[PDB]
Amino acid sequence: ENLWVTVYYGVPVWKDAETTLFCASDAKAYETEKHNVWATHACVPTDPNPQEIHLENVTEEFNMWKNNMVEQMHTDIISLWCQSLKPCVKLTPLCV
Amino acid sequence: SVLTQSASVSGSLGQSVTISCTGPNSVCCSHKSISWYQWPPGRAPTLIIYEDNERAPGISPRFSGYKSYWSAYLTISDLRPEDETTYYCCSYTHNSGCVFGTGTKVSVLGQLFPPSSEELQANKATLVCLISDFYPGAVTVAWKAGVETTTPSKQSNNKYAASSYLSLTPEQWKSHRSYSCQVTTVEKTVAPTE
Amino acid sequence: ETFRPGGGDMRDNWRSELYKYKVVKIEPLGVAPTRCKRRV
Amino acid sequence: VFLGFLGAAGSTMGAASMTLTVQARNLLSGLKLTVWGIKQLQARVLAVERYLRDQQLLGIWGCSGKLICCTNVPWNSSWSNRNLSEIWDNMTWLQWDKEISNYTQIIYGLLEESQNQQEKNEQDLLALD
Amino acid sequence: VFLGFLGAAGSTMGAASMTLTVQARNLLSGLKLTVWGIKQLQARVLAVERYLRDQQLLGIWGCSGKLICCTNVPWNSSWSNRNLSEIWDNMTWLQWDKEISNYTQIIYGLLEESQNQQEKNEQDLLALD
Amino acid sequence: QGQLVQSGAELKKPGASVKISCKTSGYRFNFYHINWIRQTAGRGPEWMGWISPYSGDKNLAPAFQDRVIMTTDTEVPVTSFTSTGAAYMEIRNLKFDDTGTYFCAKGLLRDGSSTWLPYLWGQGTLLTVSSASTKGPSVFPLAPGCLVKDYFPPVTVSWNSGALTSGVHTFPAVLQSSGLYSLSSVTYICNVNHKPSNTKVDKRV
Amino acid sequence: ILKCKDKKFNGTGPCPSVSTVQCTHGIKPVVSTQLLLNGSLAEEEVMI
Ligand SMILES: *[C@@H]1O[C@H](CO)[C@@H](O[C@@H]2O[C@H](CO)[C@@H](O[C@@H]3O[C@H](CO[C@H]4O[C@H](CO[C@H]5O[C@H](CO)[C@@H](O)[C@H](O)[C@@H]5O)[C@@H](O)[C@H](O[C@H]5O[C@H](CO)[C@@H](O)[C@H](O)[C@@H]5O)[C@@H]4O)[C@@H](O)[C@H](O[C@H]4O[C@H](CO)[C@@H](O)[C@H](O)[C@@H]4O)[C@@H]3O)[C@H](O)[C@H]2NC(C)=O)[C@H](O)[C@H]1NC(C)=O
Ligand SMILES: *[C@@H]1O[C@H](CO)[C@@H](O[C@@H]2O[C@H](CO)[C@@H](O[C@@H]3O[C@H](CO)[C@@H](O)[C@H](O)[C@@H]3O)[C@H](O)[C@H]2NC(C)=O)[C@H](O)[C@H]1NC(C)=O
Ligand SMILES: *[C@@H]1O[C@H](CO)[C@@H](O[C@@H]2O[C@H](CO)[C@@H](O[C@@H]3O[C@H](CO)[C@@H](O)[C@H](O)[C@@H]3O)[C@H](O)[C@H]2NC(C)=O)[C@H](O)[C@H]1NC(C)=O
Ligand SMILES: *[C@@H]1O[C@H](CO)[C@@H](O[C@@H]2O[C@H](CO)[C@@H](O[C@@H]3O[C@H](CO)[C@@H](O)[C@H](O)[C@@H]3O)[C@H](O)[C@H]2NC(C)=O)[C@H](O)[C@H]1NC(C)=O
Ligand SMILES: *[C@@H]1O[C@H](CO)[C@@H](O)[C@H](O)[C@H]1NC(C)=O
Ligand SMILES: *[C@@H]1O[C@H](CO)[C@@H](O)[C@H](O)[C@H]1NC(C)=O
Ligand SMILES: *[C@@H]1O[C@H](CO)[C@@H](O)[C@H](O)[C@H]1NC(C)=O
Repeated sequence: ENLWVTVYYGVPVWKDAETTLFCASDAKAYETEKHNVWATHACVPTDPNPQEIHLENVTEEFNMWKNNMVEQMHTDIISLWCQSLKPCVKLTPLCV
Repeated sequence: SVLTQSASVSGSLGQSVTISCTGPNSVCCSHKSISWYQWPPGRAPTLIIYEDNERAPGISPRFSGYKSYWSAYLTISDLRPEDETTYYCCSYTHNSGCVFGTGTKVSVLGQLFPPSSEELQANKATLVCLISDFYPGAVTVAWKAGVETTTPSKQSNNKYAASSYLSLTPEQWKSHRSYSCQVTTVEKTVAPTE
Repeated sequence: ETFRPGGGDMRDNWRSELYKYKVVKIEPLGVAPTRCKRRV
Repeated sequence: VFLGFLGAAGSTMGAASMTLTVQARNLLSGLKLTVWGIKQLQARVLAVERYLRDQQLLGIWGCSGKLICCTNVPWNSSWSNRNLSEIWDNMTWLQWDKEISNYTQIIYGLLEESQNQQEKNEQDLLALD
Repeated sequence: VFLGFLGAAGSTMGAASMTLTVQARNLLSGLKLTVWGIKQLQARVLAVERYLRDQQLLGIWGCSGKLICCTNVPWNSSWSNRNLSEIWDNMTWLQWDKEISNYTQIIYGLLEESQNQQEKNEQDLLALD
Repeated sequence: QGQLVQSGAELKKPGASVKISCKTSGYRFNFYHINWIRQTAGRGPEWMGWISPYSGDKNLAPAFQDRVIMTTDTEVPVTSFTSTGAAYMEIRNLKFDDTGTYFCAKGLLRDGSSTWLPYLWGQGTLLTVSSASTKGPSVFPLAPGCLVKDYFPPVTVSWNSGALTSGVHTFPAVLQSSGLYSLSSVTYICNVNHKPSNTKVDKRV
Repeated sequence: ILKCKDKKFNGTGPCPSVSTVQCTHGIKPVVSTQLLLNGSLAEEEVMI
């Protein structure tokens, strides 16, 4: 009846956090390019059979308005918009 | 009921008391689990022991249970004033339900209003002889020159109370000199002249 | 009350699809009690 | 059955103690000059840091078995005051960590001590023979 | 006590043999387009390389326990010619490594051999039953 | 850990049906069973059945197999680990042997052999099966509390809207030879509510 | 990445039916201002 601690490795324990997410697009997105795709240059091919596990008895609290994957997406899109026009022809000797 | 307990059992304060819980082989106690409940009349019951072994959450260690092959027992050590109540047992399993018992009363040993003026305009007259704060719960009420008397009920302070009423007519209000409520021995007497 | 189109901030354009998702880190270390001791 | 990754996240600790080899499986791993390369790389190293952070603790503790384990540290009642059949059949791992989050670091100190102490003690038994 | 990280760096090998779980604890882990990101990243990977370099040797040797360990390799006198109570009570780890730096690689060869040899030998005992 | 609250006491004539509700608060409604147990003053305490909200698993007794129907709503969460819900139980072939008190009860655990075992209970609803009709209470001030003389559906008694709670002694009623109950209790404002009659009366003493 | 599987969900609060996934569905980065285009339709009743 005297209890002892016992270590467990692999417990469904998570906490809300923010990391660097990456992209993923089909193999066809990498196909349709004459340097024409504005992003897919270095995107990971998506898993052919995505898997969605339903977590029964689980009730998690969401908050769309203070979610960070949005900030990552937008600032990344901004940076991609930027970077796609650096090596392109500059019209400085215009404005005549 | 098919599950039979001890009709009554007693014990003195600071002592122990065992309550039995027996029945046929189909209900007790081979391949069966036993649970106990503290059930105050008029209030919600409380789980004490579950799985004929293990005390409910928040229960003091003063209780203990034990199941044999034919019957189960609940030993309550160090009796308290608030333990004088009814204790039921149930026999159950994982699939089937509960079969309650007959009940065991545990005994811990070693321890007038006049009719209003609005009622006289109805008109009727009923005098109210209320009883409170007595132990043990066994009293007798007599009337002296519509008789009703309740049974002794345990209060929220571990004491007993009751109440007896007598209905009288308005003609007898100015025709009788006085009336008495005897309670065994105290006695209260009213003179109905306003 | 009258309602008029708005915008300006385009993060909304993404909140319209990232309203049903959220990120979580995994911390798989959990200790629990049980009447078990490893011998010496 | 195989409920999959994090299948038993809403289940009792006793029912989720069966699926510890699944959450451990998918815990490590299931390009020109760009910005996604680093986007994936810094995440691909954080994966390793988050894995070995756990593994070094699991190693400096008495149990490199990496599944389940018992320890010679008495469960200090002051931590929970709850019952064996009232947590393993009536509480979820998340809820449980929610209770014990306060004392987690303390427990880690005690495990590291007990383990270093056991190993130092076993060398003395091995040296006399 | 807890003298902290590298507390017993000037202490005798016997007194520093008590603080092996502390130096192992702080041995692994206690941002826009820039030059510091890589500055930290290449260091954050060198940490891992320097850790696993040790761990693979500790694994291919007989002892993945990661604290202290004994081995079935006779201490070849030619290496030191010093005494048990004259190193564990009269010499510091740094000084000791300063003596044995010459033969360290040799010893590693012998440990790898002894361990592979033991494991091959134990499979034959397990196969007859 | 939770809090079980039930609907009110009703007078329903035999034969007719009745539906008792049991609203919850303070825990995952779907994580534990809901048991229904009655107590009538002649047979004794009696279990009738239980239900599992998450799944929809029932198990009535052979006696109530043929005239009872349990129903369960859905769970509205409040936090990640608590919610609110409600459970109903409908009786149909009302007999005189169906008068007394009726309690809903919370399960104990989630797995094992004692998962449905009633642990936490409600306040219990008083059901009265009689062909006699409802009569409201005739409250009277007591010459130096209040006096409930004639009623018949169970009486509540507060003070100054529930302010003067200390020193209050309410006593049980008495069963007259007419079937009526009568109890007594002792800015003075005793609030006597009588929901079966749908009458709330506040009296000054 | 946890994905709420509730048909009527205003984005804030507990989600009764949650599932998990590794990568979200195909989210096209459409740049508009007043009207959202080629987006994900709601389920049953329109969503606010
Ligand atoms: C999600 O969350 C919830 C909450 O945490 C959690 O739910 C719990 O899960 C456990 C495990 O499944 C449940 O506990 C079990 O309950 C069993 C009781 O049901 C049995 O008996 C029922 C009635 O039997 C009577 O009537 C039938 C005919 O009606 C008759 O044959 C019988 O003789 C008897 O008269 C019956 O309804 C029920 O049927 C269900 O299950 C069968 C298969 O098992 C299925 O075919 C049916 O369709 C129906 O789904 C079942 O037959 C109980 O028996 C069981 O006991 C086992 O364990 C003990 C050890 O303790 C063993 O000794 C014993 O032999 C049994 O093996 C166990 O107690 C619990 O009630 C759930 N609900 C809660 C906690 O609220 C979920 O699991 C979570 N899920 C996930 C994925 O996370
Ligand atoms: C982990 O430890 C912390 C203390 O280090 C615990 O925090 C304490 O929690 C209690 C509630 O259990 C707080 O009491 C609160 O008081 C306010 C004041 O009115 C009241 O409004 C709240 O309703 C609550 O009763 C207490 O203040 C708080 N301690 C501090 C310093 O803030 C925490 O509960 C522990 N975690 C767990 C899971 O037990
Ligand atoms: C590790 O092994 C090396 C040999 O591979 C050892 O180096 C040798 O050390 C001795 C001193 O102990 C050197 O002798 C020196 O001779 C010069 C010549 O006059 C003299 O001036 C010095 O005072 C010293 O006596 C020897 O030359 C040197 N070997 C070589 C090839 O240079 C080394 O000592 C070993 N390490 C330890 C900790 O023992
Ligand atoms: C404009 O909106 C319409 C919506 O009806 C788009 O056509 C519909 O596209 C959706 C997917 O975007 C189709 O739903 C999918 O159908 C598969 C069929 O197996 C199902 O398994 C998936 O779960 C998913 O629900 C839907 O069938 C399709 N409607 C028809 C009549 O074919 C259309 O593509 C949109 N145009 C754009 C965005 O330019
Ligand atoms: C846990 O339950 C056991 C039943 O064996 C009981 O003896 C003990 O007092 C309980 N512990 C607590 C903290 O309630
Ligand atoms: C563990 O419980 C004991 C009870 O004897 C208490 O004195 C002690 O402070 C607790 N230890 C810690 C580290 O919390
Ligand atoms: C170990 O000492 C022996 C003495 O018998 C010597 O012959 C041998 O060379 C030494 N081994 C090595 C590898 O230095």
